[PDB]
Amino acid sequence: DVVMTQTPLSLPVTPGEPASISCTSGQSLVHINGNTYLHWYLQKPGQSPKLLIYKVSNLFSGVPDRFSGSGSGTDFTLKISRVEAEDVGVYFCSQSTHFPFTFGQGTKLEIKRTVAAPSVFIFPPSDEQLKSGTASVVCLLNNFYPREAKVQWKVDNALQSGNSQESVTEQDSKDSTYSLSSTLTLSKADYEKHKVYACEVTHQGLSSPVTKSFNRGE
Amino acid sequence: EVQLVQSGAEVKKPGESLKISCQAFGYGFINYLIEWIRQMPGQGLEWIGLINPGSDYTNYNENFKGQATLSADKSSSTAYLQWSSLKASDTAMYFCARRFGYYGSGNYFDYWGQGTMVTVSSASTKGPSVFPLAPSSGGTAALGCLVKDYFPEPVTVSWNSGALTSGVHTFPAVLQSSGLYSLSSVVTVPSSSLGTQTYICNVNHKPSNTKVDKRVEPK
Ligand SMILES: CCCCC/C=C\C/C=C\CCCCCCCC(=O)OC[C@@H](O)COP(=O)(O)O
Repeated sequence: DVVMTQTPLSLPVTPGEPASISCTSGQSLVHINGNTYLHWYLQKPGQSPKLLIYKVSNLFSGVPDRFSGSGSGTDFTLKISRVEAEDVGVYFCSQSTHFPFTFGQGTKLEIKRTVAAPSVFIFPPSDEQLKSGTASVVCLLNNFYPREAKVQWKVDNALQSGNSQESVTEQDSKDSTYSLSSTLTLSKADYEKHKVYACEVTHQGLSSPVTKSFNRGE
Repeated sequence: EVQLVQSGAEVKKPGESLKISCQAFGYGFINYLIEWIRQMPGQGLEWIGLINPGSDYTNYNENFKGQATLSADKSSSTAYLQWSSLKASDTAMYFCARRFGYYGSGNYFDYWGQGTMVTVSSASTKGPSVFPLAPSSGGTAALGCLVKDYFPEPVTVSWNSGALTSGVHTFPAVLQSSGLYSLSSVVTVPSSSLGTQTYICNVNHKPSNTKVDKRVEPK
């Protein structure tokens, strides 16, 4: 199977600047018929991929000329001469020279903005949840940039692992920030026999790690 | 215009089998080259196979021969994907697509179906429980709802019956070890409004006919 390698995995771009995405194939994409069937797609979230460029350099109908493709044999490049907000999403290279058809793993293109620190908020479990037999503690990191964020849970100062789950929103279209929720999940039992529940956040916009705590039962 | 319409979202148990359809609206189905491609959430594209309905020709991803069967009914212009012995790791969005014609034809298309979501799991349909993430201590306050232990995806969440959208963040779900899903929906508001404005989250989980409004109040 022809392996397709894309770099970079992640590309923050500032509207106005040129961007460059690279695709390397483990074997030549030049067909026995002479043509090179390397194509570029852009996929926006919750949508299917859209064809941007076929056979290295040909613009698919409707695609603006600020997109250009180049390269040859095993080495391919997608360029955007001036990026726009609309260009945001995951770029995939695709080959159709050799069976089975293969795809690169994707390059995420996101908007680059100034460093913005999260607002951190912490929510103890509700009385309603505790009656059910479970305790979910939730830590929220709000409207921050860039995505790189470290969230650590401390229960009575013991570092937790394996009992929390994180998810992160898509980049907001108007302010270009991310948000994140971390959920600590415990049994009511395991919950009640501790006092301090703490969410410690590390991030580029914080001089030093910020903690948000509650002492169980307020 | 040509259009591809795929059948509805599937929920199956490990070891079971599925059969999803991809219907074509166009002239000359028999000269189509129909591809199937799947995508696990957050992940890359995996090429399954290609079929030419007008001939015997199928090409398969070797990794899926044995599970995947491509086929097509020329009388109804429908292509099919069969998958046997489903595994949990087969959970994905499944697309059919028409991208190429024969080599040398000059043809490039970009026809994709809307995708068929396949969830393979040992779990059973269950409505969520809805718990409040209550605000506390004239700046800005945060509040939310916890939407816990439901199956399968999706759920929808609005605030004040859709009248509130600014400052709302509804997080993608996470699959818990229980086989159930869990997400939060949060919103930031001025702390001065906490005594005046009522805040209610409207959680709708169609697969189980659950509809819940949870009031989120201070303290
Ligand atoms: C009904 C009689 C059948 C005719 C026999 C021909 C082919 C055998 C059947 C199926 C094999 C289909 C595999 C083709 C895969 C094509 C992949 C691909 O990149 O397309 C590119 C073409 O659209 C255009 O190429 P080009 O003109 O730009 O060079």
